Amino acid sequence: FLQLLCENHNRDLQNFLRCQNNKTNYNLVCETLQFLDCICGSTTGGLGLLGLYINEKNVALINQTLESLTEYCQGPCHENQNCIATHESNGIDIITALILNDINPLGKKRMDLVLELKNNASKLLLAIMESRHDSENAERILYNMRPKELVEVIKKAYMQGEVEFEDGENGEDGAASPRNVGHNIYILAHQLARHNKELQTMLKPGGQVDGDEALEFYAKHTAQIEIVRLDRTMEQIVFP
Amino acid sequence: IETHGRNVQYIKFLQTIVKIKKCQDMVMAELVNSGEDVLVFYN
Amino acid sequence: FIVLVKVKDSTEYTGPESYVAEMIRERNLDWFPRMRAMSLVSSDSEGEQNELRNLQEKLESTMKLVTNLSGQLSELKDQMTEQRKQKQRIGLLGHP
Amino acid sequence: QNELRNLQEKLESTMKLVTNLSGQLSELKDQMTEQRKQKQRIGLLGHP
Amino acid sequence: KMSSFLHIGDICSLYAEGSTNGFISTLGLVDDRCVVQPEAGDLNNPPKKFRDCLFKLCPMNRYSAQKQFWKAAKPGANSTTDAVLLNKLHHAADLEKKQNETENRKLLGTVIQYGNVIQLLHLKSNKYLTVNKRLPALLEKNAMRVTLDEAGNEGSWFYIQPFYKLRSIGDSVVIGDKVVLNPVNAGQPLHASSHQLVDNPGCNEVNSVNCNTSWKIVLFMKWSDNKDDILKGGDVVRLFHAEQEKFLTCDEHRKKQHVFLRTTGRQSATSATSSKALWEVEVVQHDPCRGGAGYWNSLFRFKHLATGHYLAAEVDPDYSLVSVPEGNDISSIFELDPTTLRGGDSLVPRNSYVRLRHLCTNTWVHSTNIPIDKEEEKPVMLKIGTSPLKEDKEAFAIVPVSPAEVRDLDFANDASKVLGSIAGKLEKGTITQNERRSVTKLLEDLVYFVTGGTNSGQDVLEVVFSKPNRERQKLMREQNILKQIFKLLQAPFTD
Amino acid sequence: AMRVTLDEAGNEGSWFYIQPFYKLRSIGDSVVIGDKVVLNPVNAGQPL
Amino acid sequence: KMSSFLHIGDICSLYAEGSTNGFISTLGLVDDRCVVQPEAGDLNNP
Ligand SMILES: Nc1ncnc2c1ncn2[C@@H]1O[C@H](CO)[C@H](O[C@H]2O[C@@H](CO)[C@H](OP(=O)(O)O)[C@H](OP(=O)(O)O)[C@@H]2O)[C@H]1OP(=O)(O)O
Repeated sequence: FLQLLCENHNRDLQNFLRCQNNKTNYNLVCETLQFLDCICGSTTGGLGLLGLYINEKNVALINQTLESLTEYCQGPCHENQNCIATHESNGIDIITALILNDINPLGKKRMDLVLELKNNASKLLLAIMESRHDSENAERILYNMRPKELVEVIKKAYMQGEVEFEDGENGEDGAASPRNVGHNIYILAHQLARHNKELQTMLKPGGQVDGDEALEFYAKHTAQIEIVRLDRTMEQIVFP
Repeated sequence: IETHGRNVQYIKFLQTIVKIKKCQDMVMAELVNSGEDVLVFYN
Repeated sequence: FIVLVKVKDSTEYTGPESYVAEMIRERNLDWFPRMRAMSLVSSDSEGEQNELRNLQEKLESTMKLVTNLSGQLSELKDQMTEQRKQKQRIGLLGHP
Repeated sequence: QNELRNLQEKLESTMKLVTNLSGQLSELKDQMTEQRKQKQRIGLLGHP
Repeated sequence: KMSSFLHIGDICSLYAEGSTNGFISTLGLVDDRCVVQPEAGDLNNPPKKFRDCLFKLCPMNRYSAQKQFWKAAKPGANSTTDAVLLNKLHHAADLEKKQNETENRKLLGTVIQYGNVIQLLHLKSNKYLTVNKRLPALLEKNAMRVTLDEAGNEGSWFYIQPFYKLRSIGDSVVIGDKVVLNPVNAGQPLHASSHQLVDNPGCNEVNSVNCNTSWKIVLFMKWSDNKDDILKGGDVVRLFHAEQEKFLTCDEHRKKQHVFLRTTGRQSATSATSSKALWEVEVVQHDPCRGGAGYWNSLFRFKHLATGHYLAAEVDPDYSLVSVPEGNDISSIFELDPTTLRGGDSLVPRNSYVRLRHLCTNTWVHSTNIPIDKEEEKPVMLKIGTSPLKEDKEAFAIVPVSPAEVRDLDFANDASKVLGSIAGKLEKGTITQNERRSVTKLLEDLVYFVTGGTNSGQDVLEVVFSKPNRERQKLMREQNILKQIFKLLQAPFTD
Repeated sequence: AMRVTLDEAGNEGSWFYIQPFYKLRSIGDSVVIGDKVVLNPVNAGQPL
Repeated sequence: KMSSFLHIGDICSLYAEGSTNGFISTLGLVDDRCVVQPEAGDLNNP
């Protein structure tokens, strides 16, 4: 509920809550949310495998807390990203851990939940990164994923293969194809690639080889839209 | 019983509320709270 | 240039040579003085390699810091000594 | 006939140098004298 | 001088105030709880030894990965994490410990204030602080055990709070605040329980229970002397000459602490550097360690570690060099001359050439080699006096002494002495029960601590390159390792 | 013993080793005014 | 006064120390080797 309340229009509502007055009323909750999420995953470094199993349905609230992370995520670049930047240097780890790994128990609705969490976390991170340009800020989240291109490539290949293997005939009820999740990850990586050169080198390598799922997925999308909103902006957008 | 959150009152009573090979395993855990220091005794 | 260069091992007379002596193999379309070289705009060697609004600001800061590293400390010490002496007079005033 | 980024930087340097040519020297001299005096008190403390 | 006490990592000490007014005293190195000694001297006058209250303002590092590392003993009971998973898992815990450091370094700078939660650690023993929540004290079970850890745990979690807490919360901590701490997780605040202890007339148990036990913030040295090169404080040196390549050695030869220097063997090689170079040099002010740090007009006493003996000199007449038990005379307070070069930058010298002036006789100190005794060639009795000439032959300098070795040796030597006492108990008759459970099996653990050189490789007969310490082995031979041999003889002989 | 000469022009026996008595003052540092400077000819060998 | 002795070309002198404690003394102008004179005064008093 708190996350839902906070999410109401950003800029003034978002910003106002996010910073406040009175030391954020003995609250500057975004850091708290990150800490809570860490406790829930209590990775404290590498997430203990299963913590997710322990979460049981309970991680979905933290998923909704991760959703409330994206609830304190959308658009308002400065306030949001002030917190985002702080978190990227500062905690970034829950998101990093999610990107880095899957869940030990083969969860029932859990596969979908995990995918949703990745997409969400991915969306939040992506939004923040894009707005920032914030190169070393993304370099720090890129310092979160030092595994880089190799890790991304492996994940993309695996997700796409799984999705093809069990293509689901459940239309527009959630694009949680393994490839769909991977596509979201690919978009984030490209957005990340605008920050970091080494990652870009890895990406160029991904683009040329004995073709692969990676080139096909980019083809399914290499947009780099670059629209500019309201006014006074020089913005660059991607979306699959 | 063993630590000074109480006194040295009966181990036998404690054992009675949990004194088969399972009993021996349980006894090892109980002894661990209550291990050494003449818990069984000085003999 | 291509005629004289063509002809030998390519290692000899290197720098531009063995630079470009590989560069024809991958044919990468970008050898030539497109616009950026042009000559000119020397600007007296860029004012002896001296920088922007910032360089002057940096000079001010350096000067200020070195100069500032001594005087206030001295002033405080002397101030304390003078103050110590008046207190002595005050003690005499309230002395018996 | 006043010059570039550089002329202003040069002015700063000249001012700094002339001003700087005196105060620290003075400070060091006084510091040494005060220090010399405490040592005297120290000598009295360890005097017999 | 705007305000003090702004940096975690301070060089300070502690003192008990109230019922029994003692100090933070680790009884030896192998024990587990400190004591409160009225054996110790005044609050205004610390004892002949005071090197035991060596705490430092530690940051609050984590322990959870280290806890889940130690969950590992429960996994020893049971496996499967197992193998690589288990390793990587505890390897990750180790990385997290590395990360604790890769926080503390950044952490230096913080103004230490009221109401904070900080950690501690010794230096002389270099052991940790952790109060148990389920393991009691020796006298009363209600009091909690305050432990000395090798690694440190969650009972390092304190509440820096003065006596009344009249000094309101948030401000910096005044040096002199009667700091009544409180364990976060364990509850029960610390107590100076006035109770007689084993081998201790004399000492009182440090423990944790609800009481009104006050303390004091007792400064020893500012944080800016954390520079390890900077020869400050009580740091220890070696009085090793360089043109002769001989250290200044003391010995109670004729039941008199003759201070001299041994005939130097080898030399084409460097010093064999025996343990008779135990010297700590400190400046003199009645409140200890006054301010200014210029080290120019600073005046110094000379202190030997293992003996309870400081260093003076008086006249010969047929000027002397023997060691003195006390620390209040002027004739022990000697002087220095830094490197004999043109230096106004000598605010803190470093590990280089020194000299001496006197104060009373007020002359230089020569080192002219005059052999004296016919007891033994390559002699053990020389003369070091105070003469107003100075030559190049006074090349005395300072060793930045390796800290770890000193600590190891000291604990071994003290253990051996008790070991000797333990041996005496067995000799009189039998011994008790828990002495076997405490210290008897701790024999080779002290040996395998620095490994003693007891196992190495194999090559031609001269030991050269690398496996365990020759210094350690000779030192092992050294703290009556001979005495230990006699003690061992007695155990089998008694059987 | 080797002849130490007084030349009008100067030659290769002007080649010295500025070294104190013991060389306790370790090599590299500036020369203290008062060092007991035991020189050594480079080419000629024999010290003074 | 930070440290002395920083410039080749110094205006100094020399003194012998040890067995015979003399000075660097050119016997006249036309000779070829210096002498060590105990004729010369003290090390503290030239
Ligand atoms: N700078 C020096 N100049 C000349 N001799 C030196 C020296 N520093 C020490 N020495 C002394 O001269 C002896 C050797 O020539 C002796 O060396 C002893 O040093 C011991 C170190 O503990 C070694 O014994 P190990 O522990 O068995 O290694 C070693 O023998 P080693 O070749 O096997 O190492 C030997 O015993 C050593 O002082 P000491 O007279 O020996 O006390």
